[PDB]
Amino acid sequence: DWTASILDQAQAPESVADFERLLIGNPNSSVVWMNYMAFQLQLSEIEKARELAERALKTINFREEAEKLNIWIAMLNLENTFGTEETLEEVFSRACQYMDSYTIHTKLLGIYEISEKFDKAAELFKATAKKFGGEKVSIWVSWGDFLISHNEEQEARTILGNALKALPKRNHIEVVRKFAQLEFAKGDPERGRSLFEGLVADAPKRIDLWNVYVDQEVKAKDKKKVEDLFERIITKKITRKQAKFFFNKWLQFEESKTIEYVKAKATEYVAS
Repeated sequence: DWTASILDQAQAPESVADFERLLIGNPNSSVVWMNYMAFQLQLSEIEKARELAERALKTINFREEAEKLNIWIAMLNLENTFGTEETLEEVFSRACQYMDSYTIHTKLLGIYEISEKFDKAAELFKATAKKFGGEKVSIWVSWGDFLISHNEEQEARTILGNALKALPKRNHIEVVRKFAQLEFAKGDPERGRSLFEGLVADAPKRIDLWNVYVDQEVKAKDKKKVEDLFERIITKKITRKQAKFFFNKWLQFEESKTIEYVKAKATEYVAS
C-alpha cells in the first residue's frame, strides 16, 4: 500500500523471517525491501525501517539503477512523514550525490505536494528552477501546474516569463505550448487561447501547432470557437493528406444540422 504510492512516484509475508527469506531469492527487488520497510513502519519501528533502507542500498546490485531509485524515494518519503528537516536534508543531500540530482529534486517536489506541504513545495520549486531551469523545460511546466492549481494563475504567467528568459530559444515553443495546455486543462482557457495565438502568430507554417490548438478547443467543446478555428485553418497552407486530417477532425466533431455546411466545402477543395 505504502509501496504502491512510491511505485507511482517513481514513474503473503508477515514477519521479519518471511522477508529475510524473500530477500534471499530476490536481493535486487525494491518491492520486497519496500514491503519490508512498510511492515516495520506499521509497527512504528521507524529506526528499524531506516536500517532496512541502508541495507537495501548496500545490497541491491549497483547496475539495477531503477531499483535503487525506488529505495531513495522510500527514504525521502519516510524522512518526510516521520523524520525532521535535518534528517530529510541529509537524505536529500545524499540522494542528490548518488542518483541524478534533477530527478531527485522532482521526486521531493511530488512528496511535498502529496503530503500537502505546499510552503516547502513552493520554496523548492524556486530553488530547483534556479539551478536546473536553464536546461529543463519540465521544471517550469510543473511549477506552472502547481501555481495554476493553487489559483495563482497570475504568478504562473510571471513564471512562464522567467522560463522564456532562462531557456534557450528552441524550447520556447514547447514551454508556451505546454503552459497553454495547462491553461485549458486547469486554469483559464482564455489565456490558453492568447498563448496559442501568439505561437501561430510567430510560426504560421508550423501546422502541428494549429493541430494542438484545435484539439484543445475540441476538448473545451465551445461551439463557435471551434468552427472559427477550423475556418481559419484552411486559408493557411496545408498539404494534401494533412488537409484531409483536419476534415476528419471537423466532421466527427460536429457529428457529436450544420453537418452539411462542412461536406459541401469538403470537396470544393478537391476541385479548387
